[PDB]
Amino acid sequence: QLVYFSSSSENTQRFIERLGLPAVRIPLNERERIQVDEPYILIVPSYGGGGTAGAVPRQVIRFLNDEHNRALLRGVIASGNRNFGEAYGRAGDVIARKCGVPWLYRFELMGTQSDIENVRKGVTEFWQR
Amino acid sequence: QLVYFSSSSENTQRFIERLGLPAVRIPLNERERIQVDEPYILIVPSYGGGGTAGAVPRQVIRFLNDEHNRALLRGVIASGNRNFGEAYGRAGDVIARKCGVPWLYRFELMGTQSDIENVRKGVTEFWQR
Amino acid sequence: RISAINWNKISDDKDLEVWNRLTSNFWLPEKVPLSNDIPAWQTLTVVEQQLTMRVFTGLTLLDTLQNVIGAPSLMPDALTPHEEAVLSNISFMEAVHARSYSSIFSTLCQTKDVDAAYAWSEENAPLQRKAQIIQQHYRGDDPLKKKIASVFLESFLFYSGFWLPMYFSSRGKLTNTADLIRLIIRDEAVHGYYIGYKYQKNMEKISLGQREELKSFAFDLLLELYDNELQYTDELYAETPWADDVKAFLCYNANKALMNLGYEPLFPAEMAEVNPAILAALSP
Amino acid sequence: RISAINWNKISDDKDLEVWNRLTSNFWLPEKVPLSNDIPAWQTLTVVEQQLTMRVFTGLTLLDTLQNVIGAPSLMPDALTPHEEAVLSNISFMEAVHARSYSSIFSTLCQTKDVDAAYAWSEENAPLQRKAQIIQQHYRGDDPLKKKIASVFLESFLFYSGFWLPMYFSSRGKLTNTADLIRLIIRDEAVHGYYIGYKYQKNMEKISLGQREELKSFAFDLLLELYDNELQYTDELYAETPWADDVKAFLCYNANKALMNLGYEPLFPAEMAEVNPAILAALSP
Ligand SMILES: Cc1cc2nc3c(=O)[nH]c(=O)nc-3n(C[C@H](O)[C@H](O)[C@H](O)COP(=O)(O)O)c2cc1C
Ligand SMILES: Cc1cc2nc3c(=O)[nH]c(=O)nc-3n(C[C@H](O)[C@H](O)[C@H](O)COP(=O)(O)O)c2cc1C
Ligand SMILES: [Mn+2]
Ligand SMILES: [Mn+2]
Ligand SMILES: [Mn+2]
Ligand SMILES: [Mn+2]
Repeated sequence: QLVYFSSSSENTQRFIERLGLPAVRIPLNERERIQVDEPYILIVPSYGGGGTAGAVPRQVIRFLNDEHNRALLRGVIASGNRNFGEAYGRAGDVIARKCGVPWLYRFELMGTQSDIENVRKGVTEFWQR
Repeated sequence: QLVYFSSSSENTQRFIERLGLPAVRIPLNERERIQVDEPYILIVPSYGGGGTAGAVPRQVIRFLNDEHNRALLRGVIASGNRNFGEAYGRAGDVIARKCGVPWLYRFELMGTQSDIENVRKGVTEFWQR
Repeated sequence: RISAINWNKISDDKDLEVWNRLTSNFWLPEKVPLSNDIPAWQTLTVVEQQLTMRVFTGLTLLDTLQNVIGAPSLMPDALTPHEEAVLSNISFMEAVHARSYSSIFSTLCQTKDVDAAYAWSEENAPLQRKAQIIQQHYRGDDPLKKKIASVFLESFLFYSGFWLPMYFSSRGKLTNTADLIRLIIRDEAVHGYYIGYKYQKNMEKISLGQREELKSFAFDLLLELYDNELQYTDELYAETPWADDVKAFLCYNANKALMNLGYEPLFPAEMAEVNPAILAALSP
Repeated sequence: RISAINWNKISDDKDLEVWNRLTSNFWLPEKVPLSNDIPAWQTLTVVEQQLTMRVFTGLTLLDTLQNVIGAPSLMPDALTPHEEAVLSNISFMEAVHARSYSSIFSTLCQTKDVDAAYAWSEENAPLQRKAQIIQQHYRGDDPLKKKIASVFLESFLFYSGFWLPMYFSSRGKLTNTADLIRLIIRDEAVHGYYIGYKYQKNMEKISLGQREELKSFAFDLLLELYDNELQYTDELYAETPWADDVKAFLCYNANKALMNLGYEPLFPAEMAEVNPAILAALSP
């Protein structure tokens, strides 16, 4: 299955809506409960500030701090913008190196139809192996 | 005798006019060069940061670079603003350090009536040495 | 009338988020070692040099427009007092962008050729029409149309010019100029996001039928500006074989400008297939 | 309508001088370690803490006024395209000044005490009267009067508030906050210089009759704001024995504000004799 986070701008939210696949959202509210029972691929936007870059949002950190949630993580897809250079999809590889999961795909904003097509085909082939 | 520089804002110019003492101005035009014959006190505004990163205006540097003018320098008075902290009147102690002359006075903008009276008394007493 | 701003009483968290991102990303063209590009500027052909100057004189005009009229016209329509402060940063940084183009000319180019490029930009029909269309929406009575025009200009239209330093970067030429342009691009990525976000927030307090009218207007304005930018690309890149590659880069950025406003991409993959070297220049 | 800005074709050298000075002096409240003032803050009396918060809530209102209305109202009256770009920096930096006061509040103060100080500022007659007079001339149709009001506010009036951080600095208290205030003061010295210089350049194009009319207005406005500021000082510094030194510091800065506009100092030595420890805190 899929787990994702989206800010009030809702770029990742609109990506999931146009994707069609069943997915659960990490709550926008800071102090809300979030647990998953089935293994998942995570979709995260990037929010790197300046120096000490906090590219991974607080809600995603609070979600991954749970040992039950972290154990069911199998892959990560990164959302963002190419215009940020080497920081494009920075949240992806940060979680990928910390949790020891592969970084699968990178897309921009709410994702084009090409991004939706590549995820559908990429996800289904990933679970079968 | 007094030698002074003043920018297009003419704060130092207005100070000299209110001072009432005969003075020759270092040309605002960078292409123009001038020579003095009598011993003099130099009155300079500070322009550290923005201009040439240095406190001394470029026209004053060209004036002092002439070995004729430098040898007749007897004292220096710095103009500026106290709001610039440690850099207040820094053009004064730069010329004082480089040329080996005493730094006589510091004042702000076009000078107060106290500044005028102190410079009047200061210069008249100075030339008995 | 006027109330004291309180940054500990934030209404919309995005205001503070974008304030911090933009202000901490502060830069000046003097911080970039542009002098290291002089040996590379020599190796370029007369055509490439002429194209470079015409690109940046065009971008200077539009960034000046964003500074003087662009950003300030959005200020009366701000939802929060914190949005007003963020727009003050945006306006100032537009002047930094326009200033940085003069830094490129001063370091690398000759005054005679630069003045000719300025004159070429003033007489150029597509550039002037683009300026007029965008400026007319800024002086209009519709707050939302101003936001559409601003997003379309710097998340889409600018990239006809941005293509060139990105292409040179892939050929290992003018690397420092490309670094300076990437700093502008980094600013405009946040600008388009924020203005686009505020567009969607203002779309929440209008009727369902009025949202459909504005969606239709956006795609109408995009295609009007698109047709004009195709002509601008043809006239700029006339003496080069790069015209088609720039137009694909335009369609790619046009989709991104639509996504900033919360709309579906208009251009299909076959129209938006950018040369992989250009994309690698954006994201190393 | 819009022309492409050229920083290599400068009309007035001061535009580039001030642009370089203001931009190279860029700073943020985050760059100052304000949290290190916590120990010094907790040694202050309730009187001193209350006074500090009331001072900064007053300055927040006035700096917000400078950002929203102040600097933007000077833009239509600019002589050069480069002056417009510099005013964009000034406007943004006014938003930085206002933001820095909240940074002080968030770091050192309690939320209910800050809110109480904001309420005190709203109900303070001299502070609101000062705010109304300054905004009155900003929304007027005399461009030269806008420059007069702008210089009087931040080269003169602000210093009734600026006195306190300089006093604490002289006694070795709240040194980091004092460092932050000195960065604001460093900006405002250039702001007043530049706006005052442009005022004098604009007066060269008008008749002698109107110059004398504006001179008489300037001195009459100065005395009006001064008399009101004495009342503001009395009410602000009521629980302390510092009022007389604050007023002397106000007269000292009033003479500097006049000089920025090209006028002779009005306040005599005996009225403007500031305690040397305050002057040493300003220029170490
Ligand atoms: C403050 C800020 C910082 C950002 N940093 C990055 C970044 O470092 N890398 C990147 O690829 N995108 C970055 N972005 C772009 C977002 O990741 C992008 O807009 C994303 O689609 C937002 O998704 P969401 O609306 O679901 O939260 C940043 C955006 C903001 C506002
Ligand atoms: C760009 C710039 C930099 C300045 N730097 C300093 C400085 O470092 N120290 C100082 O005391 N005053 C400084 N000042 C203030 C001037 O020295 C002051 O206004 C002086 O009166 C100008 O004299 P003038 O108008 O005759 O040129 C600076 C002013 C400007 C515009
Ligand atoms: Mn720009
Ligand atoms: Mn922009
Ligand atoms: Mn200010
Ligand atoms: Mn100011």
